[PDB]
Amino acid sequence: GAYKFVSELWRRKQSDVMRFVQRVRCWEYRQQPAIVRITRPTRPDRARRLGFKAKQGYVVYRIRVRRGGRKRPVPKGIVYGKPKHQGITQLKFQRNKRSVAEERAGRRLGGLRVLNSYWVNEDSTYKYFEVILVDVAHSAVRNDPRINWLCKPVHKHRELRGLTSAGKKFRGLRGKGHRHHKNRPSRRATWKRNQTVSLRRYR
Amino acid sequence: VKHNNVIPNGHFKKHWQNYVKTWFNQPARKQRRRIARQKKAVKIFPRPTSGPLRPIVQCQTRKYNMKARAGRGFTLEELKSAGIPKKLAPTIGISVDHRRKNRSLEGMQSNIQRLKTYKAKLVIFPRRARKVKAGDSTPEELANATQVQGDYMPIARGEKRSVEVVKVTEEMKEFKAYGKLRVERMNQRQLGARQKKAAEAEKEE
Amino acid sequence: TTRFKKNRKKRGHVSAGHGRVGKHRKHPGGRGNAGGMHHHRILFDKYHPGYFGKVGMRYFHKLSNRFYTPTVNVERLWSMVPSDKAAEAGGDKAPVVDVSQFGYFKVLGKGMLPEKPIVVKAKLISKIAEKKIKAAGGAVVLVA
Amino acid sequence: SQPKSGLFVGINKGHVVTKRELPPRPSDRKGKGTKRVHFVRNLIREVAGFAPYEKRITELLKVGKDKRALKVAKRKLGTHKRAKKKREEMSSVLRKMRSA
Amino acid sequence: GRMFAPTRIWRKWHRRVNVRLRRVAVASALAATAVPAIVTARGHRIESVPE
RNA sequence: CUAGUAACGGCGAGCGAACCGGGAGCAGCCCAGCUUGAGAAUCGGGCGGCUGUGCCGUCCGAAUUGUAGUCUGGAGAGGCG
RNA sequence: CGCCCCACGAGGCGCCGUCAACGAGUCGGGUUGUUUGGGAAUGCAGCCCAAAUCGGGCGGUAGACUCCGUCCAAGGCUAAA
RNA sequence: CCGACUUUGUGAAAUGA
Ligand SMILES: [Mg+2]
Ligand SMILES: [Mg+2]
Ligand SMILES: [Mg+2]
Ligand SMILES: [Mg+2]
Ligand SMILES: [Mg+2]
Ligand SMILES: [Mg+2]
Ligand SMILES: [Mg+2]
Ligand SMILES: [Mg+2]
Ligand SMILES: [Mg+2]
Ligand SMILES: [Mg+2]
Ligand SMILES: [Mg+2]
Ligand SMILES: [Mg+2]
Ligand SMILES: [Mg+2]
Ligand SMILES: [Mg+2]
Ligand SMILES: [Mg+2]
Ligand SMILES: [Mg+2]
Repeated sequence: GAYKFVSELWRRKQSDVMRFVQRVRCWEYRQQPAIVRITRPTRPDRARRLGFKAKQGYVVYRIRVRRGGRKRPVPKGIVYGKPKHQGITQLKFQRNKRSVAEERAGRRLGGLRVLNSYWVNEDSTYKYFEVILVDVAHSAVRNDPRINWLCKPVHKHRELRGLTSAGKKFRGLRGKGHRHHKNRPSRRATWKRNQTVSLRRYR
Repeated sequence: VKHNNVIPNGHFKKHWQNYVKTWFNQPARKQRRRIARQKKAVKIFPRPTSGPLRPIVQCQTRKYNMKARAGRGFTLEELKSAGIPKKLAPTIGISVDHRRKNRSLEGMQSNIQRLKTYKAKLVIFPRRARKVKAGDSTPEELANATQVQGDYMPIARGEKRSVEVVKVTEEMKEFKAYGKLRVERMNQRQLGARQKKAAEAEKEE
Repeated sequence: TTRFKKNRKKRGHVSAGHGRVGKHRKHPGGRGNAGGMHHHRILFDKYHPGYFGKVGMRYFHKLSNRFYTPTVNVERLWSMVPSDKAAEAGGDKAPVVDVSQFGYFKVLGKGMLPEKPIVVKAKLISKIAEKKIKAAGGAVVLVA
Repeated sequence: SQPKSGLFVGINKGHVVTKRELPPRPSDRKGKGTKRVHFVRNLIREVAGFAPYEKRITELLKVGKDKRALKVAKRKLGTHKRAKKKREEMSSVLRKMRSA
Repeated sequence: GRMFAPTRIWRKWHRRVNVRLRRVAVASALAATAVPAIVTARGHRIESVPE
């Protein structure tokens, strides 16, 4: 039982052991390309719990993403409108950077399907997410009873559409009661359902 | 606006004509659902068409607490005390609901009574032809089973209106029920101050 | 029914019934309740006194179930008693009625009662209702 | 607990129905600390060390200023409920270090 | 161009009548047939019908 | 249906859901973890054979930074019947 | 309708009391923008703060305490309507 | 333009506690 030991070791993220081993990795990462194939998870126990396996076809990609919000890309900062949509620089994006990393890897890696992603490193400029992807064509993945669900055609570009673990968080689906009822089935499906003027036959 | 009228409140400022929902497919909905039910019945011949069994439960919510209705499944405690295993109740057409809680013997015994009646009037075909194992039923019993239709156990929604006639005792007449009703409203209002005054007796006294 | 619509009778009269001098333009008074405090003021303060302003304290997440108390006056109770169990009675024996079996919670007290004793059994009652029932000789049982 | 009063208003109001005592369920022990996980967390506590706010709380307790220790623990952790119990755990870790 | 106020599918194609008023109407439809004079006045050829 | 209601709003114009209840349909599941260590029991690819959506024999390889197996909180692991 | 007969392995049921592990820059907090009916802040997002295991989230007014009811997140799949 | 937090580590003295 090593994964529990390494789990608390990675829980104590302000201890000096993680401060060291994590700053040196931050340098190494900052010196490599944005999207890079890594042959082993750096956080094997985090990957286990999110469905990584030491089995062929599960690949791990380190995607570097930048930090900070979204500044409105207009011709100078000149927004034609009323004073209430006339701001530029304090707006925040509506997808977490974890999902942005998954959806960068989704565009780079055409043939493979994103499964999950987990935080590994960060600094003032960047965050680093290690994204578990699956090759849906190799026989070792086609013959696993537990992960066929990803080879059915309704699962193309999950991350491009909001269906992974990080996707649901920004979709508002971590939550069940009120406080989260408008986000099921989706906020736009709720909006349509609530706007339909139902005119019955014998109204 | 103009002459005395109720103040207008039409919610017709968005693009509502893009979302008008007209119901002209309503009869076809009915016919489609009917065909769906008919073919489900044909596939599940000779299981009852009502599907699996359900519990008598009370509704929530003061408005409806006094009205019984159908539930989602018998709790593990009923399924255990009826001799009907957890894993096997959905197999023999009894729902199971792991989430409910039983707080009253009355509810628990009522749902046991439904389980016992169902197990009395349930017939189960053998998994194979000649091999009749435990829980099955006799060939001559099986030969007369049909597809029971509709609600083969109706749940009476509320207790029947009986208005009987009894003595008017003087120990009944003397009871001041309005004063009673006001006194415990006092008890509820004062429960704060009374327990404060009490607790300070321990603190100081 | 188009054949009854009075516009069909205004065919041939140039103005279609909205005047020559002052015409029928689009919205000469604003869209809807506009000008409540400005020019429709006379209207809103003559025919709708009390429209403008805040009164009373907010109640977050009101559930209408918690405010639910269907009432019955005393005058209605004997209708609840079928004739044959009205006859199965004497001077001293009275029918026992549980109103909750009828869907009422409170038993208010408007109206007459006969001399006949009646034993109502309710979840709430008022002053006057019990006074009328006792004065009729019947009694009260509180339940829930 | 004991049944309702049976009268529609008042302290413990409602309808009398005979109450039943619910046998324990899993997730009634949810989070009951266990021998091995206490082992695991102990060991990595010692191997990793203390965070800087944890060390500052140790210092405020080894001086004895428990109000300030709570105050900084709150400003870090976020809520009174967690701040008080992080202070409680650092008092534990400091008594168990002065014990020898 | 268009037509003025183009017709829309959400006109009131179906109308409702009280169920008891349908029952009243069908009873008074029956009650009128039992009359040879109104069956005739409605246009049917009834001159050899026995009763 | 709740409900143009609670709410929200230069509390102005306006905006506006939810629990309860009635119906339609109803179905639950599987992983990571402590748990083969007398023994990787797992998977893939090449080649060959057949009964060909696969199965078998052999070689190479992946995998001990853990594949498979038990377990998923309603439990469960054990011992007993 | 016929030939093949299902076990010492798994499950169920009952007894036990000893175990009984449950997902981390994740929740939570501050602040900022947007969003909402969500109002001392409904969601979401950035930044900074940054966890717990007699423990965590809720009970629609911010707060401390006592009790109560409730559920167990941060991994995944799932027809019908 | 400016301050604070952040990437941001290592150790030395002088004044303040
Ligand atoms: Mg614009
Ligand atoms: Mg428009
Ligand atoms: Mg004229
Ligand atoms: Mg003319
Ligand atoms: Mg006119
Ligand atoms: Mg004109
Ligand atoms: Mg003139
Ligand atoms: Mg005019
Ligand atoms: Mg003029
Ligand atoms: Mg003016
Ligand atoms: Mg045309
Ligand atoms: Mg209404
Ligand atoms: Mg937006
Ligand atoms: Mg907000
Ligand atoms: Mg804000
Ligand atoms: Mg899904």
